[PDB]
Amino acid sequence: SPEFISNLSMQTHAARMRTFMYWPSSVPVQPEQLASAGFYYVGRNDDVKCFCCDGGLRCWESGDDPWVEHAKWFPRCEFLIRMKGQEFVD
Amino acid sequence: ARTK
Ligand SMILES: [Zn+2]
Repeated sequence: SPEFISNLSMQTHAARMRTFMYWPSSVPVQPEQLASAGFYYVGRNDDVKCFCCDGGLRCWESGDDPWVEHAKWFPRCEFLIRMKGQEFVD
Repeated sequence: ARTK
């Protein structure tokens, strides 16, 4: 768990997975990929947010990798760096 | 994916 937290209620993988209960199954990215990469569903469209950095992303397409998208849009996220390392984030 |  990172020092910095934007949504303490979503600190656990289990809480983040729980938000995907009503995730549209037509979206081509799996809930476990998103939750593992720090993301939870905010309940509208395919909108998600990271529990650590509060970074928000939508319009998930086939082939999107949540870790790669996390590092390109929110490269200074503390959770991202603790999980994947400085070396993974361009 | 894009930012909101
Ligand atoms: Zn983040």
